[PDB]
Amino acid sequence: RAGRTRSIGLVIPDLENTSYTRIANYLERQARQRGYQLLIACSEDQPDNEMRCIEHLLQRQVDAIIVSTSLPPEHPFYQRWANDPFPIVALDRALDREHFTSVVGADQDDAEMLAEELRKFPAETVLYLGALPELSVSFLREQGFRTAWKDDPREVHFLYANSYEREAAAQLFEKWLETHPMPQALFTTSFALLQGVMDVTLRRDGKLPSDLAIATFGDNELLDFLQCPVLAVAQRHRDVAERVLEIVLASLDEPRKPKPGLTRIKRNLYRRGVLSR
Amino acid sequence: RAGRTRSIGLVIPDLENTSYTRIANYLERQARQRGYQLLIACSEDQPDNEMRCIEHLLQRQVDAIIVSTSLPPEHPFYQRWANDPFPIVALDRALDREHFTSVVGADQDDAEMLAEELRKFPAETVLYLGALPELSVSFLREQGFRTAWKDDPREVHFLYANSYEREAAAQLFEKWLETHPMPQALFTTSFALLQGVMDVTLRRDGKLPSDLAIATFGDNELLDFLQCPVLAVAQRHRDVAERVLEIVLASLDEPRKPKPGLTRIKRNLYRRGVLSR
Ligand SMILES: [Mg+2]
Ligand SMILES: [Mg+2]
Repeated sequence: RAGRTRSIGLVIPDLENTSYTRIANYLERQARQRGYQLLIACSEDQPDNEMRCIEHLLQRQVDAIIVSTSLPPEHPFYQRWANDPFPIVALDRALDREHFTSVVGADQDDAEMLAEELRKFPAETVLYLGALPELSVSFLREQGFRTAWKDDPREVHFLYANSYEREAAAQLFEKWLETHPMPQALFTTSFALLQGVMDVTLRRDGKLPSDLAIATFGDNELLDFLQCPVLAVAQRHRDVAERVLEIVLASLDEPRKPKPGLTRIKRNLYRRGVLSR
Repeated sequence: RAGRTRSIGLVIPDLENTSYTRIANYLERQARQRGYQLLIACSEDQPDNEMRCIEHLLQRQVDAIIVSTSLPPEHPFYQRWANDPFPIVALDRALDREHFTSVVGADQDDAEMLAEELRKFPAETVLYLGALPELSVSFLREQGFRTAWKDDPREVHFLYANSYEREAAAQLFEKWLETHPMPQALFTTSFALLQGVMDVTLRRDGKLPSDLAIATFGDNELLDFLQCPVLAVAQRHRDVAERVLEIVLASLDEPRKPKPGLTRIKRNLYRRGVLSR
């Protein structure tokens, strides 16, 4: 009755993806310290499931909802709250810049940062293995890569898989090797795509060779088991969770609400492989 | 007022550990399908934090609490609900067998299963790298290993780290190699302990050699990047989540409550390395 539950909804695809769980982990920790209960609802990245998760959280009267939406930004479902005190804050994937605050990545800047450091290696063959070129995220990462290499004299091969997947990249990378030599510099826009070339580089060269510079999005601590140079960008998961919660709490308790639009948070570049020494 | 919130508390250390998040992921999915909201509270494995997480969930009137407790089983905190309709179901780590149902592992059976399959390799040097021998879990896994090797003629070296850690095993394994040769069969009770020997086997042999049979608890999909035989046991995370929720819902809605005590769920043995082919 015009009160609050001191609870926050969080709609994400699942509690499996390495990146979403890390942010949820810090989000839960920082919210409980502030006296808020997180109400996690997993959509499995399906639109119909997400919209039901939103309505169930509303039924439980959460004070706000943090959502990583599977819909287009101005899909009309979220426009229901376009001019509404109820705070809906987008995470990772953006809502309408006009009416919602979204904490998102800086994929173009991240890729230029990651590509530039890969350009430091003077390798002759360079491969850019990506996926789903028609997606805005794929384009931004490609635009960032090309910006770092606009004046580099080397030809860069661009190879796009049809899904951000392990086995998909594996068979794409093998047919590509029937026609070209193995690259001396590799650039993957997803760490799953890098797994795919491994199952080829294992099934072909037996080992994984050195004298090969890898740059990738995502990150594993098992990237340190690589004797070749490996560069990698990963989200500042706890900075992102902090910023999201700042926006939620500011929308709830403070007179001048946060302004709508995108707030981007850069990734950190980590030096794996022989680089770590 | 004698009703229900249709919500379940889940107190775990964090949403970071690979194993707890997987179970929470399936627990959330199966509970939302049944109309229950999960209220996750992370204790960071600290007793004072866990007891506060329990009281905050009680303040929010959850119908039941699933807890992976950091306390001893008959620590008197949970005895407050020893003869109480309110359901408290233990996960991973057990509560008092007399008053609570606990869904726990089968570490002794799992280790005998994992050790037996390692005994199939006829290697000469066998190393058992564990941690914290005074813990009941450590003892059970050692007892299971020794049961599979009671009549095997090979000497098994037993090497205990002082913490289930990556760098801790690394320096322990190096000093141990100043005195012994590198094993041809390896047995780790934690996948973090196996990382530790890697940072030695990388810093010493440069590569990671083959002709070496590894058996480990835990599991990674990046265990498939190993050209040596690697056996590994991991929890059936979704079976465990199913059983836990069955017990919670049976305690809440059905006349004859579930009986207290331990229900153990075996791990699955997965064949990684060259075995996967
Ligand atoms: Mg940086
Ligand atoms: Mg099995």
